Amino acid sequence: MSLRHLYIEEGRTVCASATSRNRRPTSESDDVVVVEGMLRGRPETRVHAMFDGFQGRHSAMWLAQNVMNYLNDLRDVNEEEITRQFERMDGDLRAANLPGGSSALIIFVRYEKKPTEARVVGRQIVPEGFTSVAEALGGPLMPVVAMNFRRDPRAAKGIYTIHVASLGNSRCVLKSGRTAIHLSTPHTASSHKERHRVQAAGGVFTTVNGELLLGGVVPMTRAFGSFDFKKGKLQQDLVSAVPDVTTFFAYPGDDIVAGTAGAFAHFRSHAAIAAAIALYPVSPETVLDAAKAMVVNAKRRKVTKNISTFVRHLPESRTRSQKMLEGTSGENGEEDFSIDRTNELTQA
Amino acid sequence: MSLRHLYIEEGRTVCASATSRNRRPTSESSDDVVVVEGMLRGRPETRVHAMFDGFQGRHSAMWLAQNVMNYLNDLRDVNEEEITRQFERMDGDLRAANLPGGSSALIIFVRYEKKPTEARVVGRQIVPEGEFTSVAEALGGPLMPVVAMNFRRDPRAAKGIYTIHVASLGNSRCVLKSGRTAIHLSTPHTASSHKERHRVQAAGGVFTTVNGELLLGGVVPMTRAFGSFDFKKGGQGKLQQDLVSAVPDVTTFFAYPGDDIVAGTAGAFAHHAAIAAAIALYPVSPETVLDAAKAMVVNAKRRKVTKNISTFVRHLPESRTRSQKMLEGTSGENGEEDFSIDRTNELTQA
Amino acid sequence: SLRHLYIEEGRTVCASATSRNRRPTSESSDDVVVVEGMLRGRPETRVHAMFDGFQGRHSAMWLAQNVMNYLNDLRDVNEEEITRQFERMDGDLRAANLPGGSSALIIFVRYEKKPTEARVVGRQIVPEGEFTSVAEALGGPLMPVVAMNFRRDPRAAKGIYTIHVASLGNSRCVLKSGRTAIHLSTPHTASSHKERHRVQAAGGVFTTVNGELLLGGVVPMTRAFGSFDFKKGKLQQDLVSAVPDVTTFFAYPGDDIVAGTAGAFAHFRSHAAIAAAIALYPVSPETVLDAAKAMVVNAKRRKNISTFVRHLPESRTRSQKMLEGTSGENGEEDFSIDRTNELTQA
Amino acid sequence: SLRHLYIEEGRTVCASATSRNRRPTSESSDDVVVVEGMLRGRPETRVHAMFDGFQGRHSAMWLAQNVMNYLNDLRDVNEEEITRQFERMDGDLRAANLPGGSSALIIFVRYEKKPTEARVVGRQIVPEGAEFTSVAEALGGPLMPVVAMNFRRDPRAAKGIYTIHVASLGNSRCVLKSGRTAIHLSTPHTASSHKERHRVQAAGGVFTTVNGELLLGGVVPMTRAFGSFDFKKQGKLQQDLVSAVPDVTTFFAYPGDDIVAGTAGAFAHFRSHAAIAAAIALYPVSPETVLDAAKAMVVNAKRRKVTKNISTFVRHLPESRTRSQKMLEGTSGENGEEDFSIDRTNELTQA
Repeated sequence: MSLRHLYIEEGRTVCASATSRNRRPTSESDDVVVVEGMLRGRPETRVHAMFDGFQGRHSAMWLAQNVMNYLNDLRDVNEEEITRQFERMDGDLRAANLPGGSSALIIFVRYEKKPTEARVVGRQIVPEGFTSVAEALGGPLMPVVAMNFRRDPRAAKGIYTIHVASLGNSRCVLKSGRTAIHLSTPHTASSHKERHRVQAAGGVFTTVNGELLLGGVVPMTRAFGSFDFKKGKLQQDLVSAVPDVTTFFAYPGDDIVAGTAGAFAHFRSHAAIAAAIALYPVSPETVLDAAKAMVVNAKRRKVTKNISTFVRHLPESRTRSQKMLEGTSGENGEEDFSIDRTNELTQA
Repeated sequence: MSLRHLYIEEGRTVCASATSRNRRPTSESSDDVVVVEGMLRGRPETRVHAMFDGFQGRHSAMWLAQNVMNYLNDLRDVNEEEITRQFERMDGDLRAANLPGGSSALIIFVRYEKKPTEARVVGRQIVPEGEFTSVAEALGGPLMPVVAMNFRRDPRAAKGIYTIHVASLGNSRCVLKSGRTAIHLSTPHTASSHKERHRVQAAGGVFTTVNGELLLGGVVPMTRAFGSFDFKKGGQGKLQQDLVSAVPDVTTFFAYPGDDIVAGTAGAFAHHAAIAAAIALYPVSPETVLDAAKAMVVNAKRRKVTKNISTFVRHLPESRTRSQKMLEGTSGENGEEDFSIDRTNELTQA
Repeated sequence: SLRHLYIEEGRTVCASATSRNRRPTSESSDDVVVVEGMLRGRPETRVHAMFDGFQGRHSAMWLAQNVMNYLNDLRDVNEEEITRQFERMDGDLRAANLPGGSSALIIFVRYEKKPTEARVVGRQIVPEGEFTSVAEALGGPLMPVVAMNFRRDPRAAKGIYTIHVASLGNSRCVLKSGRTAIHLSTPHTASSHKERHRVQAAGGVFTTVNGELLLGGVVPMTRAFGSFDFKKGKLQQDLVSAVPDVTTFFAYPGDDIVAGTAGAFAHFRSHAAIAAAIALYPVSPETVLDAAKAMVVNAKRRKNISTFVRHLPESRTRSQKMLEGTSGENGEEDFSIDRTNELTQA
Repeated sequence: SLRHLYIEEGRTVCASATSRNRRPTSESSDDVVVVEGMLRGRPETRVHAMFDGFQGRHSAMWLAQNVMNYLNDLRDVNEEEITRQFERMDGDLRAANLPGGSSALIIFVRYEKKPTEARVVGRQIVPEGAEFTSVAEALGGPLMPVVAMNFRRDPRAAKGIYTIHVASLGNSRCVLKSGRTAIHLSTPHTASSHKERHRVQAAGGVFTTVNGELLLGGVVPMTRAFGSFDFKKQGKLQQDLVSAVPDVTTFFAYPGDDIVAGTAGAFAHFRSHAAIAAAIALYPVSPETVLDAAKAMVVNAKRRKVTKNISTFVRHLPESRTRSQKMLEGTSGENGEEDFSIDRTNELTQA
């Protein structure tokens, strides 16, 4: 419910912006969130990442702790470069020798004052000679349209390109108008594709104390830890660390809402998740309230599996204001710096 | 009274330690700010603690606390001249920002010295090389001889010692608590000093009774401080000498593991044997430091004091530590550090 | 030959006192060598390695001065674990973008004061768990795999030296035993049908270029660090592989290990002639330096040369000694159960 | 001059990387020299040492490779602390059972951007706790007064000064160059020293001529050294005839100044100790002609008659720091260049 204490980490953010590199995380001191990070690369991009770790919170903590040092090595923000760093991160994790176990979600957000066409399916961008996230979950198949933003009115004030890198079950939704849409697909034992990929490589699933586990240990078919299920004695990776990259464009006024599996558990239908996200308000001055709400009523339906939420309202223009607040009742981080108003929240 | 809410800032401290430099001021959000602890690039075994009691506004004070570490990094070494060189620099720039002048300052340099060198000493205070008078003598106390100390032949210095440098400029106080003995670390720059009183008046200054209180120029409740430029060697009255000095009083002292540094704004007092007695009798300890600080604020309010209250307390450990911890909470405004050879704590209440 | 030399002496005495050292030797060219490195916690192990740079030595220098941190992270010194680290070094090489790439040869020598039993074919050990011997791979005859018990075998009385060879490229490693010599590694280039079929099968295409068969008409190796332009970095498959060819052999005291860059073994070119020459070169525990240097001068057979020779001692030790000198640049190690030497062409 | 030299560059980068190092030069033959070293926890403070051994290199060689061990034990760099370590060393050396024989000269050089003040006798810094005499007057020079020097209000070196500590024990010499000026930093421990000859002779020891010149007890070439235990407090010598208590002096130098040192052989043939100062005064106030500077001293001492062995050292106190690192051990004869940050030193030996 209502909050009672807060501090102003503000000064910390001011010095960061000025140096061109920063990474603000928020762990509750199993999941760890990096509310917002900045790459030495592009001053126009902001990374937001989530790490839900199984069996420990050690691998997730490691992940969120070194990620910006790896992403800082991308030479361009695209699928293969993203995927390169991922396998590189997994590799070093195995060298960190920690009790394996962690999913991952990295959201890349870039603002383009003057965007130029690209090939699009609905709101998603097709990069190369493809199936939509929408076609994945139900959703009717559909036609790619050559989209020219140059002459698009809604792109009058620029647009926000979004790269979503997901390995696991953390979810990401784009909210726009009175509609909501998934930006990534869960890598669970639910999906028939993943389930089939695993079993077709010689992987066996088994119900263990109430839920499906790969080899009776991994609660995912795709994740960062569990090297006991990656090659090395297996011939193939049963649990993949290959981040499947997704790209979406967004207009000013839309919002990015993301969270760990916990934040989205207990919804009769995956359709009901979008309907519930498309229902909530979440205005610029209520981003945080929104982030916190998500946790609050996520505990009303009952699951205290870990819970982490994140909200970001996309701005019409830049604000030279700056503000970063941390508060408590679960932990809440608010960041209001130059073209983003964001916040995450996590209960115990 | 009792604490209700508190947040754990451990991540922020873990990161700072890794960077080799940090600041962290406790601010009540009225007139004072506290740099509970900060690191200097280079100085690995040194910590810093500062206190700023704002006069007619929190402006100058907040300015000082915001830049204090920016000047301390330009120290080639922690000296009396080197620190006084920085004071001038700060006071100089404070005027550049021309805010409503007004701020007392109490800065504490503490370094861990495993195997310190010999030094001429007047019971705990260290006499500089190359004309000495001690905080003790000054506060009109029995005057002792300077005696050469050999830490090689001293069992109390077996597990190292902490060297303390204090730069006082104002009425803030710093005491050293060693078992059931307690000692002052500086002289409050007030009209109660016959040394300060002489200086101001000789330079032409005029103290005068205003609203029951005696103020320099009937404005400044101190003979030393940052800002208050109408009495500095500033310009309009083309004063030929600082009536109010920005020249800090720097003193050195050594402590043993187990000792506690006790510090607070002039408001934390309204007793000086009393001050000493009280501190010498308080139950400071590793897992009590925070309480120790809170109690000090409580004790004074209880002692019916209306001025600003800010208290700081650090318990000097025997062995260096490995864990880390930082909490910020409310009942008043508290923040505590638990890193390495450091166990810090501070408090403030409007 | 021999005009001036130092005593990095103390330098090697304390690094030895910490269980971790990594002294390299480079020209003052393109290749660089870690004449000897020690990994933390493996007192009876020693690493030697050399890196041949292709198109600018920036990439090889990286590797030689980073290789140890990586090795210090391997759980056990075996095929899987070693390849494990190659995959990683390759990756961190990318993020530190340098042109070209490098060939690599790493040698791990471990002293077994008390051998046991291992399945071998000649001096080569077959890993516990389809073996193709190096000798057979080079043109030598197929030989039965046979169980060997070092337990009471006299040759192994004073103990044995187990050797792991990680090879990526065309650098060569050989074991000299008396007037005989065998190969511990084998290059994997385009001249290899098998290696060639790997590339083509993955969609890579070789094409002759100015008298030279090049992968994609750019790189000359099929395995090396770098050349990411042909790495999986649409390249959905690695064309140039960083995955090393690892092999194990065992040596008895008295025999020597001899390694060198492609330049060192350039114009003999009869897998057999290279071996004969080495078999024929005399090497006492007092001439390793002469050796290493000789190998470089003998290269004055119309040619970038770098050599490494090491004489495995019968005894447990003698003491500290590390000399560096010039005519060509040389580095010389002498501690515990080790007598090392390295040399390079200016 | 130089025919074959060689870059030890990388070693000094790694060494500077970590906090300490010590680079002795030796060979070509009883003396050893620590061209440069860095006590841990002590930036902008470098060391330079020289060990000239009598009939045997073992006593010198133990010192040159064990001194930085003791030096890192100094709780501060001053007389009391420097003298105490000499004690331990001479003590531990006795247990090494080496063929006694070696003089010593140690130079500590610290730079302070902002010097404060000291009581000074024309360049020499008088220590706190005053009957001060020392170098200049002791070498029979014009008496100069003790002044209260305030570096804070001194024009020269508004960019700092270099504090020099010399721990001399034996017949080696160390001089400070400044412009066209030459100045001694130590007094040799020989029979020529009225004080030394006096101390020894009042202690019971006797000088007597053996094969040419006179030696303490008929064996020692100097009155102070590290070995020669037969003359250290079995006769109940309750007084050290051959002391191992060094003569510690302190001086400051302005940037642009140079420090020059050498074994007794380097300065071997001069009609006077003034002749030496004169000569060294001729030498290039080396901006970076340092290496040749040292070299010349070798050749020249070889130009005058060479008797014992010869070793030289030169350091130039730069106006500014530097990021360029370079170390070159080379052989025209044996020599090594040292260039790093505020440092620029040169080593040299032959025999």
